[PDB]
Amino acid sequence: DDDDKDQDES
Amino acid sequence: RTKVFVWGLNDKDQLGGLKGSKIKVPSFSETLSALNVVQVAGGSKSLFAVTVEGKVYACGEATNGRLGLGISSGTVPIPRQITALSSYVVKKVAVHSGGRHATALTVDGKVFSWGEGDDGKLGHFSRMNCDKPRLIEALKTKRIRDIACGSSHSAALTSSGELYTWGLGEYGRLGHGDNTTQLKPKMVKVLLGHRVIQVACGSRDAQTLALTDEGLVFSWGDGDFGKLGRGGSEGCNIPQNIERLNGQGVCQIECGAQFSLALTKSGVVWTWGKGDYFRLGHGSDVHVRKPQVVEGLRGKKIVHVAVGALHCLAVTDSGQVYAWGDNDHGQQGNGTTTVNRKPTLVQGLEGQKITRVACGSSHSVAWTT
Repeated sequence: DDDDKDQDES
Repeated sequence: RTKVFVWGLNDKDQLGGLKGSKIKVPSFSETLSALNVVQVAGGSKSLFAVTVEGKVYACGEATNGRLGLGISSGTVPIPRQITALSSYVVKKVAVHSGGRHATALTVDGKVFSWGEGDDGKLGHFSRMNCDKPRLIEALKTKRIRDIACGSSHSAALTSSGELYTWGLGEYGRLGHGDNTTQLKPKMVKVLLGHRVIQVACGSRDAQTLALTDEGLVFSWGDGDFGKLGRGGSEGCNIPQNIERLNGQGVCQIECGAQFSLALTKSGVVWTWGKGDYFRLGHGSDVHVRKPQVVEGLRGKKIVHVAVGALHCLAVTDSGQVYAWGDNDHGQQGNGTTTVNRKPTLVQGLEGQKITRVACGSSHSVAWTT
């Protein structure tokens, strides 16, 4: 996984 | 009246008042359009707005004090004024797309910082967080004309063209000839004799870029993926000239996550660095270790650019917005979550003469003037 990708926490 | 449009990730309400978590089409922001903004800036799941009045508004994730609103744990779903700055006229907020601290520059040259304090990047001689903006005392006798923040370090430049950096020293990003962390602003002595007019700072194992009034671009810091633009992957802790860009008339420099971007006065965009997820705009996801023109914008005069973590926005002189890169959260504005491998026209903005763009970590902004 790319360390600079946000996860969608919704 | 300035109309503001937002899209991308909105899980912490970083878009300032929209329903849904993945806004895939630029959407009119009623809250931000009402402020009369001169600048919108995006951080890690955060949005800041500087108004013509000189006030600053913030929304999004509040963790680590990154919004400067005197809190450090929840979200701020509607843009709220940073009332700690209400006695000042702010001209600009600096924040990295992957950052949790920011700085604000007033019209009279004062610099304030807030947010995560780790590695000294706030500049107050400590590693302490600041939940509210605090004046950087070390710069008080200096007339700052510009500011930039990375994820782990910060920078400021004087009207005379001196560059100061502070924060995490690791991998040479501060440019002082060693890897030592600096808890207070420190002048970059190597660049004395050049008038530095712009600086950009990266994230994680980060690079730094600087621009002189002769159009020279310098880079230093971490070398991974070629984001220093001199080939290969070797880092350095001393500013070095990116020879490829000499004579090109570069007028704007930016650092995304592990990559670098320049815009020229003639409207040409150059990118280099880590290629994963198509953040560079060249149509493939390979790394690019020396600056390369974004061919997909050839013949379109670009007048402003912005970078997020893994995406870029570029505005033409006719007010059209192009995006490229990752799209897990809709931040390309193409109505889907499909990556844009090459620059692609953003939907929903026709008849809106966009003059400026901004990005945060996974979100996007366009506004008119």
